[PDB]
This record gives sequence, C-alpha cells and structure tokens, in this order.
Amino acid sequence: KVLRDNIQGITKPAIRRLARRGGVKRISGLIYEETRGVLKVFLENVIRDAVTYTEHAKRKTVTAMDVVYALKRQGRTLYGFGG
Amino acid sequence: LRDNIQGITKPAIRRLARRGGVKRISGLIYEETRGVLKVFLENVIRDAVTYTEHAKRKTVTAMDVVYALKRQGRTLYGFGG
Amino acid sequence: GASKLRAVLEKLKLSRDDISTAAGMVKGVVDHLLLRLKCDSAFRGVGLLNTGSYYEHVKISAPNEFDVMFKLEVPRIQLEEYSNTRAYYFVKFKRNPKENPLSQFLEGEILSASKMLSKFRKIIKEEINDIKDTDVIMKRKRGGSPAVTLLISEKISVDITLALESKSSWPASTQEGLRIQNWLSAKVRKQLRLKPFYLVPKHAKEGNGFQEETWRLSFSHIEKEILNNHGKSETCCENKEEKCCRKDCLKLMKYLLEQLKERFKDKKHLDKFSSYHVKTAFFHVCTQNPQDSQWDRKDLGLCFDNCVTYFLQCLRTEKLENYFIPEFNLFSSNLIDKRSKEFLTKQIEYERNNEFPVFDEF
Amino acid sequence: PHRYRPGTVALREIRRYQKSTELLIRKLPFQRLVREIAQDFKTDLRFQSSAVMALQEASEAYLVGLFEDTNLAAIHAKRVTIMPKDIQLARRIRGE
Amino acid sequence: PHRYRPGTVALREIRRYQKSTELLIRKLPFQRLVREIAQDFKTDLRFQSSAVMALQEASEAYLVGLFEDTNLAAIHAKRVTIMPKDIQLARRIRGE
Amino acid sequence: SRKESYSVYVYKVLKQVHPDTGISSKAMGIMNSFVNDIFERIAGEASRLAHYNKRSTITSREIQTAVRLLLPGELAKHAVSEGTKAVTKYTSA
Amino acid sequence: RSRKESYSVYVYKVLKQVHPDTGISSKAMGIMNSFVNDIFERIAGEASRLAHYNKRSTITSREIQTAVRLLLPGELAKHAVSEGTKAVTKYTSA
Amino acid sequence: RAKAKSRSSRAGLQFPVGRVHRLLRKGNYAERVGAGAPVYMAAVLEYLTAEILELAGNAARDNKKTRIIPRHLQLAIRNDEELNKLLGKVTIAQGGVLPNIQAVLLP
Amino acid sequence: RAKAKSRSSRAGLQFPVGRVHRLLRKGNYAERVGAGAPVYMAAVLEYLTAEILELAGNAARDNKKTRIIPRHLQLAIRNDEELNKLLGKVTIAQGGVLPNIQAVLLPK
DNA sequence: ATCACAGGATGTATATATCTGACACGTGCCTGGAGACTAGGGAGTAATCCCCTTGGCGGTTAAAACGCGGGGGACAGCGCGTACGTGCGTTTAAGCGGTGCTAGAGCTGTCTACGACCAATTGAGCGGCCTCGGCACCGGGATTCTCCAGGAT
DNA sequence: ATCCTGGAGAATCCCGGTGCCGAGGCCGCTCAATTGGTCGTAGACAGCTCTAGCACCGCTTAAACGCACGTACGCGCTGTCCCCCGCGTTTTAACCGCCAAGGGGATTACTCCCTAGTCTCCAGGCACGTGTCAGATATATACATCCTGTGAT
Ligand SMILES: [Zn+2]
Repeated sequence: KVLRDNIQGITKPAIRRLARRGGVKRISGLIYEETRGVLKVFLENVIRDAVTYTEHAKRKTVTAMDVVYALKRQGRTLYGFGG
Repeated sequence: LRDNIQGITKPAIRRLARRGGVKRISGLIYEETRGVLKVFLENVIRDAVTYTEHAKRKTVTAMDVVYALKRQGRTLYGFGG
Repeated sequence: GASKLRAVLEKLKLSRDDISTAAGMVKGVVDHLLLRLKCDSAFRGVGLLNTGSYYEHVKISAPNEFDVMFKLEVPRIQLEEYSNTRAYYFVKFKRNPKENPLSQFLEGEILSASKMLSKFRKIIKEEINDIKDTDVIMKRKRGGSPAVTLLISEKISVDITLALESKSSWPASTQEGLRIQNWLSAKVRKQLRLKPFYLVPKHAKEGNGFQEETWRLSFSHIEKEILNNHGKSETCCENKEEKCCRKDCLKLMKYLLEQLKERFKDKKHLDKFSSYHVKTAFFHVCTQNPQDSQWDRKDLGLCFDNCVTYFLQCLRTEKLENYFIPEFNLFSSNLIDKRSKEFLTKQIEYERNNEFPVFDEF
Repeated sequence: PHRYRPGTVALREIRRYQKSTELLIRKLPFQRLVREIAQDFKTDLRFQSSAVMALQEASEAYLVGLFEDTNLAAIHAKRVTIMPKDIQLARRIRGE
Repeated sequence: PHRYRPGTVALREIRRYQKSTELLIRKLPFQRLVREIAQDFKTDLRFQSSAVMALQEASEAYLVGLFEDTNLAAIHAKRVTIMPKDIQLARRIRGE
Repeated sequence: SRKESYSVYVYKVLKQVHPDTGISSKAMGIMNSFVNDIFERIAGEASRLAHYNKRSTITSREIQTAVRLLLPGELAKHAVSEGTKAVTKYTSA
Repeated sequence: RSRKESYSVYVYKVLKQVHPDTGISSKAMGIMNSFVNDIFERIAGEASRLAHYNKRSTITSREIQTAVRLLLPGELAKHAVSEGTKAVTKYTSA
Repeated sequence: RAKAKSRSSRAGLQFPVGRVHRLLRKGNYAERVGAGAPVYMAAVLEYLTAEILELAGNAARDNKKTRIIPRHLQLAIRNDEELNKLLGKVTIAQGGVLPNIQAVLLP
Repeated sequence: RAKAKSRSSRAGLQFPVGRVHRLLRKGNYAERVGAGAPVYMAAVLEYLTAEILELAGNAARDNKKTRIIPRHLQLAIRNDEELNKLLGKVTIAQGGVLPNIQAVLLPK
C-alpha cells in the first residue's frame, strides 16, 4: 500500500508536449529533471490544501471541490469542475 | 497641471534602480521607467478616487489609497489598516 | 600599608614581561584548532570571545596558565530554569525554518552539553596530534567548565571553555544584576545589556547526583569590560590625577587567595575557592564604594584591607551574590563547605594581622 | 532516406499541441503521482476521478504557462533552446 | 585629479541606497504627478498629505521590485547594463 | 436532494445572441462556475464597501461601485449602464 | 473626538516579554496595528468560508485551526496551532 | 390577491432576481440587502454572460460548428482584452491555448 | 454578583479575548461565533506578534538600539523565511530593502 | 611584461558633546466587557441506503524507450567603437517656516421610508424520461506543404 | 557559398457515409418565490464646529543640469564541438471493457445545549498632560579601501 517513484511516471515525451504547447521549440536534456522538480512542488501545495479541507470536513475521499478550493487560494481559479 | 512625469528626475530613477541592485542603466531606461510608473499610478489613483467618490467625499484619504493598493495584491502597512 | 603592597604588585607585573613568547605558543595552538573546528560542520561558526587576544590570565599568580574561550553562536534559544537554581538552564531551540547544524547535539528537545563537549574534545584531541613543531597533549577531563585542558610542551597550560552565544534580552534573573548604576552609571548598564550573554556546558550538580545537560550563564566579557573601564570618568588611570587602586586591590585580593590556595593546595581546604569569588566580591566592594576618591591609589593599604574585610564577611556568613544574578549565591553551603570557609577566614586573618607575609614567601 | 530537418517538426508540433485540448500527461502515471504525494500527508486517502482530473488540468495549465515564460527567457538570451535556468528565472521573477 | 573607476561608485551607491529607508523621489514633483493623473478622472479633487505619502511609498516599492527583476534579466542575458527589454520581460512574466 | 444552478438562464441568454446555437454540458458547467465566481466577487466588494463606510445595507450603489472596481475597461461601463436601467425600471414597474 | 481602537497596548506587553528593556517607535506600532488587522481578517475570512463550505452558521475553534493551517506556511502554522489548541484547552478548564 | 409575477420580468431580465436577492442577503455579505441590489446585480451577471456566449458563438463558426464547447469559451475570452483581463487567472478545463508562435522560431 | 475577571488573563494571553469575540462577528464572518474561537485566535495573533517583535528586537540590538523602528520589522520579516512569505506582498513604510548585491557585479 | 607594495587620496566608521521633541508614564473619566438569565435552533449522533471507488482480469494497441548519424546551435574568443560613468562648475526650485483663509470632514439630533420578519398560496424550476441529430471517426482522394538536384547567381 | 525552378515524397486538408450517445424537449411535482401586513431602526437630511488642506512669500542651499574625457562594455563576426533532433525497431504498460465487493458519503429523525439577545454594573482602556532621555546632529580623530606609479621579479 506504499507508492514510490511515480515521479518518473511523467515521461520525457509528456514534458515535451507540454513545452511545445507553450511554444517551446527546443529543449535541453536537463529540463526533464528540472521540470519534474517543479511539477512536484505545485502538486504538494495543492494536494495538501485539498487534504486539509478534506480532513476539516472529516472525510477521506477528496472531491473536486476540495481541489478547486485548494487551487483557488493559491492565486488562481479552475472552471468546469463545480461551483 | 501638465507633464509632471518629467518631475521624476533622472537621479531619482537611478537611485531607485541602485536600491534594486542595478549597477548600470541604459540611457533609454528613464523614459521606459516613467511609462511604467505612470500606469501604476493611474490604476492605484483611480481606485482611490472611486472609493472616495463612493463615500461622497472630495478629499482622498490614506485609507482610500490603502484600499486601492490592497486589492492589487499589495497591502501597505503604516498608514492605518 | 601601601608600600609593601606596591612592592608585591611590582613583582607580579615584572613576572609577566616574559610572557610574549608564551602567548605566541598559545596562539599557535589556538589558531590551529580553530581551523579544524571551522572545518567541522558543528563548529563552523566558532571563534574567540576576547577578540584581538589569544591570552587572558584569570589567576594573577599563575602567569603560565592561560584561559581562552571558543564561542559558538546559537541564533535563537529558549531557556528553561533548572530546579530554581537561577543560573542553570536547559537550552532548547526555537522555531527556525532553515537547517540548524547543531541538531546533531540534540537529545529530545534539549541541546546536549555532554554531546557537544564530547565532540569538542574529540575534534581538539585529533587536531592537536597535527601540531608538529609544538608538543600538545590533552589532559584528562575534570569537568565541563574548561571543556579541554591542553598541556603545551613543559611550560604552558591552556584552559579552553566552550560557550554558546545568545544575542537576545538577558534572562529575567539578571534583571536586578549588574548593579553599576551608582558606580559606572545607569546608561553604561543599559549599553552593556545590549551585548550578548554566554552559556557554558555545565552539569547542574547536587549532593545526590547531577543534571547532565544544563548550561550556566556567563558574563565574563562584561566583567572584563568593567575592569578595564572601571571609572565613571572612564579614562581613570589614563592619567595620574585619576590614578586609583581598584585594579591593584583586585590583583592583591586574587593574589591573597591564590597564594593561600597554593600554600595549602595539599590539604585541600581551599580547593573550592576561586578568583571568580574574589572578583565578584571586588565588584560588590566597588559598588559599595562608587567614587574614585574611595580608591585613591594613596589608599591602597586601606582599600585592600577593606576589600579583604568584605571578602571575610562573605566567607563567614556564607554569602556572595553573583554580580549579575543576585539570587545566585556563589558562597552557598551547597557550593562551598563551611570547613573551607573557616580555614580561609583564619588564614586570611592571620595574613592581615601580619601584613600579608604570604605575598613574599613564594 | 527522405526526412525533415531539425526544427521543422518541432514547429509543427507546437501548432498541433496548442490547437488541441486533451491532456498531454498520461493518466494512470499522473494519478499515481498524486497519491504518492498525498500519502506523505496522510494514509488511506481516496480520490474521486473528478478530483484527479481537476488536479491534472491545473497541473498541465501550470506547466504550460511556465514553459511560455521559460521560452521568453531563452529568447531574451538570444536562444532557441530552453535550459533549467530559464525556468528558474521565470519562476523567480514571478515570485515563487 | 584623483578618480574612482567606473563601477566603484555605483557599487557604493547600491550598498547605501539598499541600507537607507528614506524616499528617493522628490516630493513636490511626485505630488504633482499624482494630481495631474487624478485630474484626468475628476476635477476639483483633494488629497491628504498622508495619502500622497502612501502613494509615494507604494510607488517606490513597486519600482524597486521592478528593478530587481530587471537586473536579474540583464544578468541572464550576460549583461550588467539594464535595457528597456529587461524591464518589459520582467513585467510580462509577472502578468502585466 | 435538489441542486441549483444557472444552467437554464445561461441557456436562454445564448438564444438572445445566437438563436441557432447549442451548448455542451461542459460549456454550461464552465458558465456556471463563471457566474458564481463573478457573483462572489461583486457581492464581496459590496460587503466591504458597506463595512468601510460603516453601514449595514448593501444597495444598488455599492453594487455599482463594486462593478467598477472589478471590471476592466468598458465592461465596467456597459455593466453599469445595464444595471442602472434594470433598477430604474424595476422601481417604476 | 471618537474612541479609536488599536492593539497598541497589547503590542507593548508582548514586547516586554521578548525584550523587557526595549521600546518601539510610533511608526513601528502603527505597522504592528496594520499587521494584526491583516492577519485577523484573513483568518476570520477563511474561517467564514470553511463554515460556509461545510454548511454551518458557526465558527468554532476548528475553523480557526484549519484557517491557520491554510494561511500560515511551514512550522509557523504549527506553532500557531499548538498555542491556540492550548489556550482553548485551558480556557475551558479555567 | 394579486397574481405572482417574476421580478425578472419586471426588470426585463433573464437572470433570476429573487434568487440573487437571497444569495446576497446570506453567504454573509451584509446584515441587509436593499431591494434594488439584486436587480442591479442580475443585470450585470446577465450582461457579462451574453458577452462571453456571443463571442463563443462566433468562435464556434470559425470552427464551423453550431455549438459552444469549452474551447470556444477559451478562444472567445482570450481574443478580447477586457474579458481576458477579468478572467486572466482563470484556468478553463479543456480550453487549450492560443496558437501563438514566436517569430524568432520561424524560418 | 461574582467578581468579574478579564478573559485574556485567564487564558494566559495578553491579547484581548472579548474584543476578538466581537470582531469575529462582523463582516458577518459567520452568523455565530463559538466560545473557543476568540480564544484560539487571540493566541494565534499573539504568537505571531511575538515572533515579529522578538526578531525585530534582535535586529535593533545588532544596530545597538533600544527600540524597534519600521526598518527592524522589515529586516526581521524578510530574513525569516516563513514570515517573509506570510507577509510576502506587504510593503512596509520605511522598510528599505535587504543589502543583497549580485556576485556578478563585484570585481576581483 | 606582470606582481605587489607603498603612498596618497578619499571615504567610512568612531568617539564626543549638545539639542530637542517623541516616547514612556500618570491622571481622570466612561462605555464596552463581563456576569446572569432565559429560549430555541444548530450541531451532534446514529440508522441505514446504495453510489461510487477500489481492485483485478485479459487483450490490443499506441506510446515509450533505446540506439545511431549528422546537422545546427551554444559557446568561447576576438576586436571595434560608442554610450555610459565620473567629476567639475553653474542653475534651479525643493524644502523650510511662517501666515492667512475657508472648504469640507466629522459629529449631533430629528424623523420616516425601507427592509427584516412571518404566514399562505402556487407555479418556476429540477429530476427523470425518451428521442434522434450533430459530432467523432473511417477511408479515399486532392492539393499543399518541405526538401534535394541541377542550373543559374 | 547563395538564389530559382521542377520534381519526388510525405503530411494535411476536404469529401461523403456510418453510427452513437449526449443534448434537447416533455411530464410530474414540490418547495422556494411571491404576496400582504407589521414593526422599528438604519439612513437621509439639515445644522454647526473647527480641523487641516490650499495658496502664497522669501531665504537657504543641496540637488539637478549640462559638458568633456576616456574607457569598459555591448555588439557582431568567426570557428569549434557536441548535443540535441529525427528516424526506425524493439518493449512496455496504458487504456478499454467487464466484473465483483464493500466503504463511506448522503440523507433522516431526534434531542439537547451552546449560542444570541437582554439587562446591570464597574474597571480596562483611550484621550490628554507632563518630564526627560534616545537618537539626531555636528565636530573632530583615526582606520579602511581604492588606484595610480614604481621598482622588484
Ligand atoms: Zn582607575
């Protein structure tokens, strides 16, 4: 019941496709590692707030609203998953 | 009143730049800098005016400026609050 | 009564004209050690307390005995008073976002004096073996005040004290201390209290055992500052018209105790007494006599006699308040037994009645 | 041996990925990453499929926006290739 | 005819201006700038002296922060001199 | 139970602008998120203005001011024009 | 001529526990007042939201606690929680 | 007994007024909400709603459709500076991005 | 009637409890405020207040002063990573900035 | 031709004495906090229903991973020249302070139109249902791209 | 080395048909909007006080302005190299559809008890007043850092 090393589940092509969508044409080899190190931080901050909201409500299952509130307060908002 | 943007002296700009750690300043910075300061002021002043007018006042108070700044992601401490 | 004292003082000073080389040897060893400590992750911030000097002589009659302090900054600490002792505390660390490198010395919440001392000794012991031109030996432990005692060739000894530095408001137990207001002024007192205080590894020992991980408050730097800035005029002694005997009286008081301790070091009666007691008593006498005219150099004889009398009163009544921590009795029966005080009382009284012959005899 | 030159495909892919709306990160891999992170805050957590998708879209949108700023930094330096430091600069300016 | 070399004084000034807290923009000039802008929204408007100061401090804080990011951009480009571009890039990355 | 949304009102507006245009369930979900987001902000500022000026009541005036503080450019203006009318008529209705 | 509220008196007292021998300028005090009102509003604001989200009419010590965690970073948030948890534990026991 | 009549009709609006009034009076915005506030607000929400839908409908035709999808909302918003600004921090599910390519990357 | 006692003293706090109890009611943060909410919050505000004042006091001592000025508050807040962020968007009147000079600008 | 040193020049930090106005502390209110009391609605608890998340299986398929060759960009090094920095001398208007005017903030007291509140009635909107039509996907053909060879520059 | 057609070879657009499942319209019903009357108080309004923001004057003087010298920096050009890109072949596990189990979210019914709202009384906290100490200012002395000559290497 213990997960590990799923950070490499974010594959090289996946990173590139995101980069290309952003208009990036050419990517240095060291980007793949650096990019994951940023994605992860983003997720830690968002997931944690979502968990915090979930715990407050005394639930186990994280719902879309828990995520939306978590994202919202970090200087953004996500449309289409509720409200 | 007119063109008081020129009241922001060159040294004044440089000193701000220095405080930001800027060692050398291109000669075209001075105009570019003004073009940014002015926009900043227009947005802040206008909100302060909006609050002032709403309250049916003519004098803009520090609190109207603080509210104006606040909402732009900028709380200012030391002038009430 | 001053003439005999003046001859003694001259003798004591002249014995130190030889030191410049001894101080050199101490410096050689100290600089070497500091390099290693700076290489060690735990002691990377270590440095000398008495900045600009590699020597300080606590004992006036021991010119070959040096005392140096290696200080280590602790950026925020929480003190917890040990058993109402007013001088002993546990050291804990406050919230600190960044990594605190002294974490390796923690035991639960508390900074372990034992661990820090053990490693301090470890680093030095391995490092002195890298002193090649000078033979430096580490002596066996006798306590934590001197963390380390080094034996340098056949002439020099160095007592090394490790201290934590805290640059924050002194503990409340010091609130009524440093009673220089009527002597050096209230404004000087305030200036001094803006300076850091120090904590030295020291087990809080009692009759039935001891508390291993306690630290004791230290104000040695302030004591030094006062002695070298003992006037309300400040440049007192920088000119003859203001030459006082405060410094002379302290040397003589220290010398009296040290000479007697040396005389009777074999009978062990005086082992628990130190120059710190003398120095503390001295500051109290200075507080009682705040005017420079009460310390005119011409009155050395009576000033010293009166200093002796105060010290005797403290011994007899078993009371000597820490100058910075007034509820800390340095002469409590719990720290020094009556037998030692009665013995010292008698020896001092004998000396004083015979114009202090112990000052000449060795 | 017929083929396209370096940069021809890259520009093409930029067009295509900008155009489409689907997810670019594989789902099961992403989903597991979310949980691996989540388990460090608490064990025995569960997610609705809508929660995972909400996290994923926000995550991609974040990275894509980051890459846009990264690309500009590389251009400012007179380059085409993005390097780890172009990412770091963009973030620093943002205030992260 | 003693001289300091280029950059010696500039570094000195950086130390000092970072250290001090006082306003660097002259007041009467600044005050008028505020008013000229204000009159374009409304005539016969007034300000408290504390309102003008509040604007001035916020204005300088803004520009200093802008210059810090501008400086980083210039360094990224391997330059010491800041150019209009370095200002423009920093602002853009910040969402302006 | 029974949820509530603006799906029905959004749908109608779409007809006013594009009588022959349909809409996906997701686009509708997005429009619902949008309406709630804008509502909250305006209501939020109106709350604050009433507080700042030491009042208990939110009136059409606080809403008007809130609109300007939140909306850029002319959107704020056209919104004010429409808001003014709706109130003007409702009152005379 | 209206009584104006501030935390100036409470700020002084805290200052005495941390630094018994020091004072504070009127400006620094004005800043501390701006600071307290800022933090107060945020926590009260988030606590309001939590009550709304979870369908409640009341703010309790939990909404405050959760609000603290969401608003404060790292350990700073934790110590605030520890102190709060205690103050309540004691208050209701005193 | 007068017949019940929707306020939305009185104000010439499509958005509900009574509901908005309800939401405003609670959700903790104020102790009290004036009669004209819900009306003013309903008109504003409706105005903005129309602008997005109108522009999205146009985007739908650029893609030759008769329907609005999340993408059309994204294109409608980001090609209008004022809406883009109002919603400048909004992430829209399945919105994608604008097809912007820097000139320096081109032949 | 029994003798009245201040709640701040009771909770071991310096910050007012009754006042916070009240302020939590306004802006309609909630229809209702629970008994333990004012206390929990007062403790939090006091904790944060202490951290800033303590660190600022340390800065004041480094500069050989007997008090805190706006600048000392700024230095304390920014040097402390967690306080830096909490107030990461705050402009302090007369705060100045940290003396950070980029290494690439220095000669050698 | 480069290193480092010593001297001068300059600017900084340092102790010193004096000044003043901004803090720290004390006094006298006075109104908001705290105690005491009832009333009733919200939050807590448990029942329990059933929806949705989890885990597992097997097939297939696109997508990833790996390796190889080769062009193209990143980088370091060089030299030109000009656009900034530094210091000097002259000009400007900022800052200080002091005066005088009154416009508009801020508070008081009165009165009444407005909105909370409550009880009754009902139809606008939400959930569940069926229907079929616009969109996604398949396969084939048209034509619109990129790139190299060979013949001009 | 670089420009100009003309062909070969993919890749991308357009055309027409299949078929499916998600939108869109209809029916029941139920509970949230509307109406209608009562109460009381928040806000509108007028009046008055008097703070403080505007305008003006003259003097002192530190900043700003403009110019001249010269050199460190930005910029463009060249060549090296290595490190990404693009393609093809092999390997992996993501995705899909189907199945079963049961954990936990959502709703229900019921009951206190924990709060809001009320009245009474007093001391904690704010506005004002007064005294003196900390920090600012200014003087003068001594130490630290920077930049040319110059002699040693
Ligand atoms: Zn003396």
